Amino acid sequence: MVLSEGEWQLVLHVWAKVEADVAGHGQDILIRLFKSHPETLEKFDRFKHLKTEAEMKASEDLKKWGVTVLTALGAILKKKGHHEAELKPLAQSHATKHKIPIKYLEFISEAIIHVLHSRHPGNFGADAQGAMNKALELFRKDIAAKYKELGYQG
Ligand code: HEM
Repeated sequence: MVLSEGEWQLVLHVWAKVEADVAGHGQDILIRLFKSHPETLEKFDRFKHLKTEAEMKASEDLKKWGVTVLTALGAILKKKGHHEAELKPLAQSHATKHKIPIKYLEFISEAIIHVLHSRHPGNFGADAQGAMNKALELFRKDIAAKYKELGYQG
């Protein structure tokens, strides 16, 4: 839960690359999530009728939601762990409305790592991977704690 300064800078350095193309990274990540863990697709009534990869690729709406998701994540990462304010609304909606278990957040964490490797063969190596994994694990543990604070089991 306590990352080094150097680890946070690895996280934010690669995130700067994500921010050069938020929608593309976002679409890539959701497509990867749905492919690797198809049960997650059922959480999205708006996407569950995209039945092939050609269909997912062509979904402009999916790109837009990629932006929605990554924009929230980016703001969280930039807080370097001091993300209580950002987690409040997100835990509320994800615990009580969307009903996303923490395990699904582990699934999307894996998709994020995968896409960062795919998109950044030059500057997302072992150290950057380790750092990003720590940052995403912190997010998951803290949001799990917030679910519980709200009275919910993630
Ligand atoms: C990094 C992890 C995630 C972030 C930062 C994130 C962020 C967001 C944001 C900002 C919204 C819109 C505002 C809101 O309702 O809170 C949203 C909506 C939503 N999210 Fe998440 N999300 C994440 C992971 C997931 C995962 C893994 C799933 C399902 C497997 C999921 C399911 C949904 C659904 C179903 C909605 C509403 C979609 C709709 O209204 O059509 N989220 N998310």
